[PDB]
Amino acid sequence: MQIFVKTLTGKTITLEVEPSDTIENVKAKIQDKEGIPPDQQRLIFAGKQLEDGRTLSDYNIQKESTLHLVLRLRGG
Amino acid sequence: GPEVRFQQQLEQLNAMGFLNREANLQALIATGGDINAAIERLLGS
Repeated sequence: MQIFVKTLTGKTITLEVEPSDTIENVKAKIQDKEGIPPDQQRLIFAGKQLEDGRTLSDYNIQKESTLHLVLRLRGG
Repeated sequence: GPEVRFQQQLEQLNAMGFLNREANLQALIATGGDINAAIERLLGS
């Protein structure tokens, strides 16, 4: 299945995923494709944090769905 | 004036689910309009 990751919004990208795959592996796919450590990342589902819930199947996240990705630079 | 930056940044925050203009204003005024130091405040600091 496939979702619309909104990286701070403005940049909307499709990401291919399986529902049973871990949100740990989703953080790793973001980290290794975009070159950014997971501590800087936060996943925002309509103001709710995605945390301790395990997979896209656990939350019933599905397809063409608009998950926000907050990322934090250590100043600049 | 630069108030247009702050205003449009309240809407970039609205898209993420920060559905309040006044908290978003105070979070940006606390920095000078740096939005990444504003977002962490809206997360709880």
